[PDB]
Amino acid sequence: ASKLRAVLEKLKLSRDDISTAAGMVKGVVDHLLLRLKCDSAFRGVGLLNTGSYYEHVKISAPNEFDVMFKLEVPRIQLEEYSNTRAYYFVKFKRNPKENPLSQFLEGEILSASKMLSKFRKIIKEEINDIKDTDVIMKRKRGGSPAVTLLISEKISVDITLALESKSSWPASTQEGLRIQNWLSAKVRKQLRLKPFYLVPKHAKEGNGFQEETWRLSFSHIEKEILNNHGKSKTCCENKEEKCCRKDCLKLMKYLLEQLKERFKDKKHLDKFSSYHVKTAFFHVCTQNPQDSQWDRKDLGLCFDNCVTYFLQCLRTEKLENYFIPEFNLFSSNLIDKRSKEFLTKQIEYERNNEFPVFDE
Ligand SMILES: Nc1ncnc2c1ncn2[C@@H]1O[C@H](COP(=O)(O)OP(=O)(O)OP(=O)(O)O)[C@@H](O)[C@H]1O
Ligand SMILES: Nc1ccc(-c2cc(Cl)c(Cl)c3[nH]c4c(c23)CN(C(=O)CO)CC4)cn1
Ligand SMILES: [Mg+2]
Ligand SMILES: [Mg+2]
Ligand SMILES: [Zn+2]
Repeated sequence: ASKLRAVLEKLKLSRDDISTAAGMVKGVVDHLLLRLKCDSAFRGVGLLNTGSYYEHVKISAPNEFDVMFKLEVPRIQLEEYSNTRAYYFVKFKRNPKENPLSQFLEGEILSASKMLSKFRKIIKEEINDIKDTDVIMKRKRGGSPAVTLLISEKISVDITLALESKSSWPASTQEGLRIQNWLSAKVRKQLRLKPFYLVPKHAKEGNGFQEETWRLSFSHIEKEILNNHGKSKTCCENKEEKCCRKDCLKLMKYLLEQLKERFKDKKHLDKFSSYHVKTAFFHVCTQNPQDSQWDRKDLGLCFDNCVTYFLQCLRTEKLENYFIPEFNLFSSNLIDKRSKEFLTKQIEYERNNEFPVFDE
């Protein structure tokens, strides 16, 4: 309770850090957008800010930003890849007008690897010409859909090409976004009338990938739900309606980062990400729909509700994608049994002992 409040104070971002960091990102992102808008393929490219900074749940330091460079793609037709629910081939319908994206077609299929390789090539050419800002491209590992840049040896930015489709959401999402009892059926209907996005992350095929495939993304809806998160339309707009939803997500994020640090010696928790705690947090919001279940004075119990549900996901080896229910973030194809059992034991110990990982 009071220990958690002190943790949240420590996690607060400094306004001086926010300002200098955003300015460095803006300088790079703006320069990259200008160049890309000169290419015919990436002509109508547009900025879409996503991830924890723009959801206001980034913790500790503003040193990681996520942006999508969305491309409006009309007349788009999807073909699910091998029942994976999240990965798709992209096609166009009947060539009614000739395409800007025709150079990336492998037959009738729009190749994600071709589009991403050219996107990456342009950004690489551009970063070694920026206004005396030190910018370096990093390719981690894990098949990220992003081009990752390090600015001033300090600030990471993920730049993700994303196709924008204004069509109805794919059938695999029909039972997802279960917000009806929390944010209302009205809101769910309005949200599902919004575009969805496809990012160039490929389905796995042995040692390699299906290099034409794309993956569904609802990162923009995640931001909208986090920034408009109450049952009451005035949640967090006045002194009588201060909930602790965002504080709970922040604490979950910090719990995971701290444990990943304490297990750096064998990198046992390497496969776990903040997106796992984010997804579990959205499910707890569905389970606890009332703002009164997130009262600021109940921070300790609400965080406990969050921790217990995440443990249950670990122990049952099931964490459903909030938008695609049959996509299991915790399947053995993605995270091994040993890793999940390991994190369960640690979170179990931390909970039973009032989170010593949070002591100063
Ligand atoms: N496994 C995934 N499935 C679907 N979307 C993902 C996945 N991993 C990341 N994302 C999307 O990418 C965005 C940026 O991811 P990132 O790893 O930067 O985490 P984040 O939410 O920004 O939190 P933080 O950066 O503070 O760890 C996420 O908000 C999420 O929308
Ligand atoms: N700006 C954005 C937003 C959404 C996505 C993204 C989308 C989908 Cl669908 C999946 Cl499966 C994704 N996996 C990862 C990302 C991602 C992005 N990513 C990181 O941000 C690491 O910090 C790597 C891991 C990408 N960039
Ligand atoms: Mg991020
Ligand atoms: Mg990121
Ligand atoms: Zn609120």
